[PDB]
Amino acid sequence: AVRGFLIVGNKAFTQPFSLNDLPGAGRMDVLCRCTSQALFISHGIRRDVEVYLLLLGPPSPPKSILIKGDEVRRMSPDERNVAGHIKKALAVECGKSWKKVHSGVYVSRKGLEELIEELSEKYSIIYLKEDGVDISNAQLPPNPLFVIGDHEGLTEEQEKVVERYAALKLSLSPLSLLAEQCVVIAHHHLDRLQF
Amino acid sequence: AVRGFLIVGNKAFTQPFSLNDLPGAGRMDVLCRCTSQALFISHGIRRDVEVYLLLLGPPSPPKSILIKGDEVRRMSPDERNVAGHIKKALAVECGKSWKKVHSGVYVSRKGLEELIEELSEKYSIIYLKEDGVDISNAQLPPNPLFVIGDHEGLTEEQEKVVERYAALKLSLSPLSLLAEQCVVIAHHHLDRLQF
Repeated sequence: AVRGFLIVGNKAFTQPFSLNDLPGAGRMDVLCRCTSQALFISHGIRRDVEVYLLLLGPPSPPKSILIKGDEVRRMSPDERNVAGHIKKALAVECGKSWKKVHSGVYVSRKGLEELIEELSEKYSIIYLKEDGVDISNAQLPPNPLFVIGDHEGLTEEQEKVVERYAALKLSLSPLSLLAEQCVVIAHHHLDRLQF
Repeated sequence: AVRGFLIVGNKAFTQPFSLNDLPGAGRMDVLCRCTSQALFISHGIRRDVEVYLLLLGPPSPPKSILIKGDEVRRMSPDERNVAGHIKKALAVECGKSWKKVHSGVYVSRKGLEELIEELSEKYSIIYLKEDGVDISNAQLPPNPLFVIGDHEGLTEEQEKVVERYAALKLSLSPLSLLAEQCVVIAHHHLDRLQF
């Protein structure tokens, strides 16, 4: 059983930015919170988790970041710490394939379609949206990857791409929630089944 | 129907602090994350929510902060923004009575005993802890206040204070979660009943 998350940051900056203004770097703060809630519990990191971030803001999009839970060595749940990792990744020259930035953090210039095609080899892709099938009326696959939009949500064209690969489109709440809330609630559903 | 959260920051600083190091201000970042997750959803602020933060760290404890979802303006879900509200509150001279800092944000020198006593007039107090009964084995009231410990949890003495007033002690997950994850899951339980 592995668990994955893909968070799509349409405005998120694609070069180093100020750690003192996360919302100013194309709402990088959203991506920080999703990463933190995907990885951390009280005793430490979920070692079966991977977090994939797609950053489509200026000035050099696309960039993708992979944070591998079983490989991270120095990370804490606060936004500034997570942003420091992202900032380092955005400084690195890279191509189409994953390039290691430091322990458990990789970067590449993969866009949405390349990334979703690759992930579908490892994960069953689940698109989380408010109007999906209720998650409790659904049978979850063993290796879910949850695709989640940012503070604005996926664009129409991006949804068409995701839905080409998505095994399920699922709702987790009667309300429209923050991206990182969907992360927490997804993990909760899975923890109930597992533990 | 109203919803309340009391987050107990046993180490959290009680005077203005540096905004670049939220964990270093006695795990102030935990308090910021819980406040954000208590208040925000994708459309904005939940107007039936109050967040109470109890800060017991140096140099001048106790101090407590009330943020009223129905009144607060100019708040955003990122930690640094919430930190900025707290830092303003921590600068205000106050006594035991709630003193207004700015719209929807009040500060006082109430400790745990005083807060619990006051809160018990408006809310049914629920203590969230990993070893309580599962939230599914309980009927929640229409006016829950959820008491949640910080990074390290409530002391035996503080638990004694809370149990004098608490209706229920409930677990919401088979794992030990971050404090703000408890906030999200508590909201999710209530949302599913309400909406």
